[PDB]
Amino acid sequence: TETSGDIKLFGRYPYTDLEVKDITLEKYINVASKVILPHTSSRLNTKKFGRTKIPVVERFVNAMMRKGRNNGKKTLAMRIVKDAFFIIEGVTGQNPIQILVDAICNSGPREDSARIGKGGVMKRSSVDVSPLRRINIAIFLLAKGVRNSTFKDIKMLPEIIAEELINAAKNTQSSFAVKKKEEIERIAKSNR
Amino acid sequence: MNKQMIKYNADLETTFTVERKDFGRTNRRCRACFAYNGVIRKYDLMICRRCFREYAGDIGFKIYD
Amino acid sequence: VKRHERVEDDIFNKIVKDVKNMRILTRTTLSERYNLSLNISIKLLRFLEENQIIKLISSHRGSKIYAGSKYEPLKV
Amino acid sequence: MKYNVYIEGTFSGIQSIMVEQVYPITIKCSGCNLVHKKDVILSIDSINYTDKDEKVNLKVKCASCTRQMYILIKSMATELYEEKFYCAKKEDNRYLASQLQGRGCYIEKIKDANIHVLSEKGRIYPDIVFDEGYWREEDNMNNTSSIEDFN
Amino acid sequence: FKEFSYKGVNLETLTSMSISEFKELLPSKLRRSINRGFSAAERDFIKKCIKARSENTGLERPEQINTNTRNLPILPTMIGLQIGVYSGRDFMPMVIKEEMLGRRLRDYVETRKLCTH
Amino acid sequence: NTEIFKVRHDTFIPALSEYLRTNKTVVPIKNFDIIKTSRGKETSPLDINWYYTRAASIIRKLLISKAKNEKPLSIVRFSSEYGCAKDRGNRPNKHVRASKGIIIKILNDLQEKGWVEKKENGWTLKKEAEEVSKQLIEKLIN
Amino acid sequence: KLVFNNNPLPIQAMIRMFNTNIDGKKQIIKALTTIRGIGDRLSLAILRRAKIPTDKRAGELTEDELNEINEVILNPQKYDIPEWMLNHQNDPIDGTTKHLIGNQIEGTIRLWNERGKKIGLVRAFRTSLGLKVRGQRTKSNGRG
RNA sequence: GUAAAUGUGAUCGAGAGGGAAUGAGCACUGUAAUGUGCACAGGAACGAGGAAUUGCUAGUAAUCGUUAUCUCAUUAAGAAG
Ligand SMILES: [Zn+2]
Repeated sequence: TETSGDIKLFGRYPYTDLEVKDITLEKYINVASKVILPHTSSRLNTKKFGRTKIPVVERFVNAMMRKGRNNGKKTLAMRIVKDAFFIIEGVTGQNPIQILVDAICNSGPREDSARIGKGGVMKRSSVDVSPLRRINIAIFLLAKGVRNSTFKDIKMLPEIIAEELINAAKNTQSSFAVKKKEEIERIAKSNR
Repeated sequence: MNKQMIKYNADLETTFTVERKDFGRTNRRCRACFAYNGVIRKYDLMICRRCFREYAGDIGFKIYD
Repeated sequence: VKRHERVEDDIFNKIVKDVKNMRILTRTTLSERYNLSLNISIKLLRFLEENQIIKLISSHRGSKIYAGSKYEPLKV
Repeated sequence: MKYNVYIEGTFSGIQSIMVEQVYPITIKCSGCNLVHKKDVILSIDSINYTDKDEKVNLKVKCASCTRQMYILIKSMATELYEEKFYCAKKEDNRYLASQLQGRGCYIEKIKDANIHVLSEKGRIYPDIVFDEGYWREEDNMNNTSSIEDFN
Repeated sequence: FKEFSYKGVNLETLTSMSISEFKELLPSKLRRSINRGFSAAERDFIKKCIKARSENTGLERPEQINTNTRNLPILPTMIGLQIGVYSGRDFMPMVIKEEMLGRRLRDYVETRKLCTH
Repeated sequence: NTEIFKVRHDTFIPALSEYLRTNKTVVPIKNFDIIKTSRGKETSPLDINWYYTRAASIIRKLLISKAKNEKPLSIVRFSSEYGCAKDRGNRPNKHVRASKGIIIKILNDLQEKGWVEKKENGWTLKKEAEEVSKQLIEKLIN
Repeated sequence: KLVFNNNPLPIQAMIRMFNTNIDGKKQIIKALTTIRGIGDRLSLAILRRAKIPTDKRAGELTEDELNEINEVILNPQKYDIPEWMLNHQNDPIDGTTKHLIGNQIEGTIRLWNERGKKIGLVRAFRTSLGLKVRGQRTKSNGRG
């Protein structure tokens, strides 16, 4: 219908010339795999690092099927994010994809708190997070910020997605996800 | 048995007959043990769940899966 | 205070001056900046998109999105 | 730790203040210094035991450090009105309702207490509600009962 | 003051109607019971009521009529009579007043004593 | 050819509805303005001309049935086609049929105009009802 | 200068129909659900016989429109609303069918229950004590 | 009584969510309504749950209907698929 060219996301977005821009993250973020629609059934979850090979916007829609009542409603999630990309592409002026990439980069906490004490009482200490866990937490926080913001507010959900992601990419205090990344890093330092 | 009952119309003078329908436990007693409870009625068996399990292998039922 | 069921003349006048230089605008903005109800943010927004003052950029199911005089899209 | 629960304010036309010994409380673990994620209802009628068979009104495990926390209510009531209501002990310009005894925790806040008033005319006002720290009632004989600056 | 009335009809007319006519007044579930015809027991009860209202004269009361016909709707032929309805234990006595029309005899007798702990 | 499939349903059902009303080929049931389409529905229709959208969609069911050479359509078939999920308080929702009375009236109206013929096991189209549809589509796609 | 020409009329805050108050800002459908005896379903029935657009707000209606609706409430059977749409069908005391509005409902239920109690109808005795009468079990649920 | 979630367009707008106790009716099953369906009302608590506590590693958990499966005249808010 719309095009007879090369594969673009939602048939709209360029799908090339994409940079991660944190060498600690490089291997764990799939922006290679050209797909027309953020849907795949590829059975990688039954593997040792197979959940790191799933494409980026896929991981991002999965995060929306939550709050219990929305389990399994993956079409609804795609409908929501499609609209958000229109809002963001407009607002930012750059491939929605680079906004999403930079949101992840900023929103993962680098140091964390954990119990270390084995042969006695369990005493809390700071510890250093792996690349993979760092990105897992980034998606979690971005999602949790969005969900709770929309609950009993008149604004449309696709609009709230655009509010948070811009701010997160720009590392502003305005993001719920960014603030909570500061909190975790401050407490980690308190227990250092 | 299909039993019959007389009934009178509103005049209390004319009479008509109606048939009692056979339903409920009263005629579905277990064919092995006369029990009224837990009778399997499927495939025109009329045998209780206790009696079924001892005879099932004689009838020809098996647990494949 | 509760929301309103009219767009009076002086609110109407200043909305025209405000809708230029705004980028993407939506049902909520008219109803959360000014005091209008959702049932009168629809009617005013639909009117401005007939007058060529704004332009519609999406209308998928009931989700409906508009643009003003300082919008500019991506380029290849 | 011991905490006295006072009822403070300016009292007019009041014979006695009676208090339900049921306190929604915020508790902090004295081991890891973490606040319990929810308020807990501390009631005098709740019967629990320490690991040494001592009666307590609350037994809670800290979710973070697994330490046991215990609270006992000691009613400071001088009498029971109608065998139901704990009459708070009058002390100068305030009323001592109870003493809370915490072990393994601190009590950070008491949120609310259900309060009943006995007027100088022998009228009971059950479950009084404060508006901005004020309560006032008038009887059919124009006697006023009031509490101002409630704390 | 006006005469007693049921669904538009005066007690004078109502006491003269056939059961077939009275059926056009009653609620739906009671109508269905009269359409499906009376039992042999119910017929004896009704014939005794018709006999009794006819036989009784002067100021002396007629004797009580007992029945286990619990589901029978009350009819204008047993007005003023004393009737005993079986409670599963005993014949509980009652007088059939005008205001009872449109209800079954089971509606005026309790098979289970009220509970007070 | 199977000419009906060349145009989109949400353009065809509204298109025929006007041709019906301007010739009054079907006449509303008594109290159409307050009756519901099923016991499963919550409120009566939002469009006063719902009766005509039913008439327009009934002829569509018949055109596609004719196109695929199915067996003739029955009053039961149509009732299950228009069915829905009824709300039952504190219980799961349950599938329920459309009401037959509307459908019966439409089919008897169409019979009198010679648009629908009754067979022994269902209802079927007639030449005039096919040609109206044909001549509409030939403008509508262009 | 251009003009909007699609604005509602100058609106009143609240109005009186039935010894009941109706919020003028509210759209006519959910607004007539303030009067006792006008549920959702019957509210739509009246408005389409009085012939008022459903989308106007209650404070925009003229005196004329309020008389049109007032007339249809006092006598629905005149404007072809059938009896199976109405509150009180085959009245035991009158034979007729009628539609009870406002405080008439409670008054009629009371005089009815009171009559049953005067003659010992078991159904009326239970409702007076707060008990149930539609066969529901009373052991597990419905306490206090 | 031959899916429902679901797909498109309208509509409604923050107790137009919710359907508990109850009225005069209109039908069905039945030997008998006390059981079930329907229409018009009526419109209770509940605004996400204390101490505790139960399963679940992939077409799994949770959601959505459906049973020419079992009970069954009429009755599923139960099991077994
Ligand atoms: Zn047996």
